[PDB]
Amino acid sequence: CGCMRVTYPDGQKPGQSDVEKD
Repeated sequence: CGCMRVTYPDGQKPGQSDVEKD
């Protein structure tokens, strides 16, 4: 939550998207 989007180490690096809520 908050106006951020850190993400998890989804494998490592799917384009430098990753999954998270906030």
